[PDB]
Amino acid sequence: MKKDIHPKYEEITASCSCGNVMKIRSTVGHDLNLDVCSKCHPFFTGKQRDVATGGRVDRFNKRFNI
Amino acid sequence: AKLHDYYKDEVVKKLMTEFNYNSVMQVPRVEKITLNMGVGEAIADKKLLDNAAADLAAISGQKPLITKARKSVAGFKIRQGYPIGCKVTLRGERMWEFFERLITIAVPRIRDFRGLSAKSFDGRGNYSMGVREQIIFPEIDYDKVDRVRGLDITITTTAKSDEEGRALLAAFDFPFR
Amino acid sequence: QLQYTPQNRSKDNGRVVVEGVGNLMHHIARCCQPIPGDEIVGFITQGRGISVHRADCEQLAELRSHAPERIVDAVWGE
Amino acid sequence: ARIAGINIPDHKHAVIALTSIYGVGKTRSKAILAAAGIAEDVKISELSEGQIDTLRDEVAKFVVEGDLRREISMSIKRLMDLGCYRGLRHRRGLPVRGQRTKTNARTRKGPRKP
Amino acid sequence: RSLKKGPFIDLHLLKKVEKAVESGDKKPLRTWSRRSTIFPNMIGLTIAVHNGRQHVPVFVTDEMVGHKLGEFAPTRTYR
RNA sequence: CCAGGGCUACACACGUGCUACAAUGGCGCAUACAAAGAGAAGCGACCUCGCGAGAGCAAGCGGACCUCAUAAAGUGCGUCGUAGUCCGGAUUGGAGUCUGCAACUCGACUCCAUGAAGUCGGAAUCGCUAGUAAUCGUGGAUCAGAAUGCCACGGUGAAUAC
RNA sequence: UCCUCCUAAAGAGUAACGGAGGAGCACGAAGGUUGGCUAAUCCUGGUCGGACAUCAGGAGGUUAGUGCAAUGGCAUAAGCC
RNA sequence: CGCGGGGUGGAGCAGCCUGGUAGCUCGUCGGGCUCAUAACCCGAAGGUCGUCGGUUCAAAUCCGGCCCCCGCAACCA
Repeated sequence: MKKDIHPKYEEITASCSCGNVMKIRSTVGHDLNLDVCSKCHPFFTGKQRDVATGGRVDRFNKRFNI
Repeated sequence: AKLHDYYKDEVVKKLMTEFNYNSVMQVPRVEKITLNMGVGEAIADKKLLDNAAADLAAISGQKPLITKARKSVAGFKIRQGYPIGCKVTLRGERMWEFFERLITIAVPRIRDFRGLSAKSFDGRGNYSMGVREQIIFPEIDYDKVDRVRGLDITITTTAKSDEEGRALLAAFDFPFR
Repeated sequence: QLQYTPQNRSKDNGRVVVEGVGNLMHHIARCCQPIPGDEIVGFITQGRGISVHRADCEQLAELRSHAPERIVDAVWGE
Repeated sequence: ARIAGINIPDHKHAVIALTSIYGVGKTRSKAILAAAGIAEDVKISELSEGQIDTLRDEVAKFVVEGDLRREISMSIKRLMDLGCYRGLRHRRGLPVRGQRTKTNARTRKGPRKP
Repeated sequence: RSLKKGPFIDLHLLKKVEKAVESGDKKPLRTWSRRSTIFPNMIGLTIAVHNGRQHVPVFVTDEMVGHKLGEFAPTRTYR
């Protein structure tokens, strides 16, 4: 890297609310707080949310009872 | 750096037994990660491209290289040797750090995120993807950006097949639908 | 200038009696422009009534390739 | 903060704040803060981060944002693909719940233009 | 969202469809009972709802159950 | 005579009205003050369930006695800070409620969601001189159901007529 | 009047109211130099972005470019920084 | 044949001379005005710039071809 032409690249602490206190470089500002985490993100539980679709007969069985 | 080591360890070995690879060199490996933003709005505002520079710089940590046009086209109302976008061809450990700083946080931060394409590949394994807005990266004030200036990043692979490249990405887990 | 009540003739019905019943909204298929020739085995479209497709023709056959149970025959009435 | 998507303003009473998330009207809002045991009177900034987290902890239940969009948008596609009457209306960008198409209904059919 | 209790359809169409069930695969049905809603055994059938003046086939399939029959029989021919 | 459809169709045009465009305002909270009606396959308390629309229960009342039904603007405090914004409520989805054989075409209402145009309307044009206009709410007929329509009631309440 | 090719008969030259096209300038950098680089056009993927911006890879290979018309030449570049 | 000029909204004309946005007039349509039409008033749309090819990053425009209209010439004879 050439001298003085890049922002103050610097370590910061990614203090997520999920517990993952991953401290890594960046160049943000002071430090950093995140809601989730890559470790805690439902791209691995949002799957189940995606699955359940269709099945008219069933909800129909609710609107039934006879 | 960190997951780079992760690569040096698990990823390497895992792949050696994956694609029943022979020599360690036979393993594909990330090479150069490029960020690009074809702003294309600078044609009317030269003060705007700089804003884009501040963007990548914020996400890259290094001055982005601006891109001049390669050919004039009226359909996009531009001429030869004309500024039109900002890019960043970061490599080495820096690239690695950008990577961890990436997938571990920004990617999960994608609004309306579900998964990610498993399709997109150059025919050589080299990957491509497009972010939709600059805010997904923490360092951006969010509130201070005068405009949503999404972009797209590409990850070069020394992989030859699109497949072997994907497995390399799967090593780092790294989303995907 | 010599240019249809026939658009109301199918409405006059009797042009078809599918699988043992008439009336059924149907129409000519642009592919096998049927006429009271070699039968007709009308396809059942999800909308716009029946798609009479003469009898035996690729499209009439490809619908077999899809979900054929939708397809049924028809005499001609008059 | 960064709640779900980004209903993230401030100096906006928490309830009114959370209304801005897609898929959440005031009803759900109060249902949230109350269930999270907070205070609709508060301004998000003054609200402890140790609470805002409990707000995500709160909003997890109600189907929301992008997921909601995907569901409902899928429900509509479910209809136009269904070929059902209403599906046909959506296909025509005209009023669904039986109205006077002959007059107003301009909302559905788009602004007066032709 | 009507008649909370007793999903509704009628005997003439009901019974007739039942006869169509046990008798296996079936030919088109002549129903004017546009109001009637679809039921389990109605699935896969080629019942024809009488439309504004003449029948139109409604090949009921899975998804098309909760709805009333006429809902698949547009009455107003249009531009 | 019967079923179903149709009178609810929609590229557009006009009349007539409702609701808003907000701060003399929206919103939560507290609370004050009418008239005029209607009602017996009709009004149906209180009570219980339901967030609610309503539902089960069952008094009373064919009537200054019972009910429909606590009027609303207003008043107090609090909040909202001039934003398409806590304005606006259309549109749409989901879930329901009730009537009536029946709610798809094509009913009304509730809830959850959504949250459009609109930031006072070009030319033009109307009503109105008093308890009128303006603004608020109530009832009645029609009616199973089904109004912003209409008919009626009271509250609040001006300006200007040289 | 001047330049490019064809006519022109493989040296030069070579006419017609023969055939086709240009010039009457440009630039202090587009000049000198050392250093460095090399295209076009496409196929694939990629936010806005579409036939056509920018980016990444692949085929390809000078079909590119060369201040301006043609011609010969040009990567050791003369071409691009 | 020769020379010269021109071809743009429904009509008629600018802008083409200087390449990067096609403007004015009448007409048309919508509303208003009036008992009704006109006149008047308010608001709007609308033009592959003859065609074919070419040049350029870009063609109504710059170049050539063709078609059409029109002006001059069409001499000594």
